[PDB]
Amino acid sequence: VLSFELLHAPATVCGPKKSTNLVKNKCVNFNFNGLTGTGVLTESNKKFLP
Amino acid sequence: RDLPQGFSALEPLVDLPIGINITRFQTLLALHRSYLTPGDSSSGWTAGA
Repeated sequence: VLSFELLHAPATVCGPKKSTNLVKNKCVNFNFNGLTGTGVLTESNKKFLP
Repeated sequence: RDLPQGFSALEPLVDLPIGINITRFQTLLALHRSYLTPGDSSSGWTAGA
């Protein structure tokens, strides 16, 4: 038996893992980790911090 | 002695979803035991800077 618990505790691990390939240089409707939008995705020479 | 003169920002290390309540705080150091100070935790211990 695999049973769940329900209370006011915060969330934890789950089962999204929404995987879809990446298309560039086209007007597409994108949805990353938590931020959504529409536009064209290309390559950049800007460097982030890790 | 005394903190240096400068600026330096601090990067994140880890976030934990534990969700317990924290109100107190205490720290852990090294208590040397050797031939100089023998015995239990009550007598045999030097501090260290």
